[PDB]
Amino acid sequence: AVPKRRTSKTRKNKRRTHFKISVPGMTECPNCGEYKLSHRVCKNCGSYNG
Amino acid sequence: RQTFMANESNIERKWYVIDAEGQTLGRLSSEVASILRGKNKVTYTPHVDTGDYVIVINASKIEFTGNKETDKVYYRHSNHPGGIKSITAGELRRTNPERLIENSIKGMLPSTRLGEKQGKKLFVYGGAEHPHAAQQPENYELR
Amino acid sequence: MKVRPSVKPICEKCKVIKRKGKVMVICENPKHKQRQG
Amino acid sequence: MFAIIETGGKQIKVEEGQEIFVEKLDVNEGDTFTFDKVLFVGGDSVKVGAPTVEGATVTATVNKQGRGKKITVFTYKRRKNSKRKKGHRQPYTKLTIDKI
Amino acid sequence: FKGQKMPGRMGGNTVTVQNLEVVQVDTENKVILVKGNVPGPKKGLVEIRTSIK
RNA sequence: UAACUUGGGAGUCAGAACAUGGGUGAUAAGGUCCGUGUUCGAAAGGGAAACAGCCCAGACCACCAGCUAAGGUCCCAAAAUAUAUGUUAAGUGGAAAAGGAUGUGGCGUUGUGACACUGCGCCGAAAAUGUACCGGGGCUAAACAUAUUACCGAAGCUGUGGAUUGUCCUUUG
RNA sequence: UUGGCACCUCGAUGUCGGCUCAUCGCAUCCUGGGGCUGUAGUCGGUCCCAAGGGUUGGGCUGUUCGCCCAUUAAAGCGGUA
RNA sequence: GGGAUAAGUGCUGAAAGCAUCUAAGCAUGAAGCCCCCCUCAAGAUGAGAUUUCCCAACUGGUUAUAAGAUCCCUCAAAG
Repeated sequence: AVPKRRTSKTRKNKRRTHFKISVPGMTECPNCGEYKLSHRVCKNCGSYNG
Repeated sequence: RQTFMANESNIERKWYVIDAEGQTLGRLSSEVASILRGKNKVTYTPHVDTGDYVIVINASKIEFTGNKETDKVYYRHSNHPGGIKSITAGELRRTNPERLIENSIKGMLPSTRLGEKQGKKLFVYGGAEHPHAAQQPENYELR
Repeated sequence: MKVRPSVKPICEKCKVIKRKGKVMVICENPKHKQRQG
Repeated sequence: MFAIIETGGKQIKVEEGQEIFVEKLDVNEGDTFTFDKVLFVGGDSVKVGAPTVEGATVTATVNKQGRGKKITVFTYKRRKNSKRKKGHRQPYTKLTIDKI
Repeated sequence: FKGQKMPGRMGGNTVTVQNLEVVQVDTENKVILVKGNVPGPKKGLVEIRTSIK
């Protein structure tokens, strides 16, 4: 089927309300100091210690 | 040029109570919708609700003229195919009089946002009692 | 009964009456029983 | 303490020291104009209302004389190529109210 | 119209089976035996009542 | 207050509804074809709920002024819970005939019964998504019929200001 | 239903019969309650109120209809382009 | 199985000395209506209720933290 009527740019931005993407869910490494991704291995420096 | 307009700062609202004993449904409903809508004040403005707060009691004691106790069916549809339901003024004056009164009066108010907000000024009670003692309910009578 | 839109006495004991607005004829022959004037 | 006068085919309720915008009088700038048609006076101390009142007639300055904001009168007929636009600015005079 | 029969999520509802029988009641295990088969999966909560009929 | 002639420039040749006089059709049709008038066409505003053609009435413009027309006055919704007298119990009002019938009132002739007009009601009266033939609530008067009083109600008319054309010359205003 | 008109649609509103899915009316086929029979009983006839639920499988034929075989409490009549 | 009913069946009862189920009154009477059975249901904005939990420190108020809930992770009777 075809759209019978173009979408007003208010309805477009209403539909795009939930199209946001979420944070990565990250923590501070207790060895690296830099940030890691929880339950993952520190890309920056070394081990996982779990 | 000059003509008064009431504000949210300007309006005061009084409470009233009125027995329905010996009353006819429509003859009470008219005189009460007038008070709810607030067109017995001198400072009537159309856009704000200068009405009052009305209490109705003894709603089990209203009357019906002629053969309306068994005639005068109330219909209502549930929006499901074949979902139409039916009741009678007899089976509602004794089963739920405080919705009989509500419907009768609320069909008399305009069907807008101000009217929706003015309909909830009405507090209907069967029997001669009401929990609204802390309001200083003034005693009105019809005419 | 006999529900017809013309109720009228057939014999002479058949007497015309009203019940609930409906016109009827009450008679002794139950054949003559009629309503809906 | 107010008075009801009638000036331009319209009654007006006026008090002492009030600005009024009336339609275009025949007076000039500054010069005072006294209304003769009074219909009511009262408010606070006396109450005289009659078919008309002879006396205590309002003495009022003539403050300004001008033209109101331009309304643009427009009217059209749909599917019939018939539209019309006029402009309009209604002349008025504003008076200050001295005495009643 | 409403109450149209279209595809959607199935099962899950609260369902009640009436007029079932109590085969046995085994104390020392707190178990009850019911003629038939009650709703829900295994490990699922069920509430018993005496039939209102 | 037009009429006519002489010239320049046209558009129009699919009309509609309603009221009335007809043909055709079936005393069908929002049918069709003629005469007659109006409205629409090319007409906005008030009323008929909404509703080109029905009723009132013809918008130069502005005003938070007044009187009214059709239509109305219990609430939605501005204005009579008006006044006097009567009718109607069916929610008739607020859809439909032949026919039926100790419904109810009026007047009338008859020797307690019978009839002649008669006003208003009853039955006849069954349809398709949802009450669903008062716009709704509601109404036994807020229905009906008659009769005086008021008031509401338009862009009508009047009031005040203004803009244009005209024609009298009160008096070039 | 067979029509009569020619009001909407010819810069496009897709026909019939089946299938899937239904839904509504009642002028009721079944079941429910009654009156009257020219109703002895089993069974009827015909009216009245009633729309809750139900209302089959095949042969032939594109077919609807229809005729037939076999059951069924019954194998309802219609609207919804 | 209760309540109110349709067509019908009446009792009492006059207007109409009588009779008359109706006008006042009083019953009875359907797979039908309203409950009873089963399910959703307080966004029911009329947003209901009941029990238990938490309830300080600085400046009109702010703050984070409390009870609690998640992020992330292992899953399935759920998807």
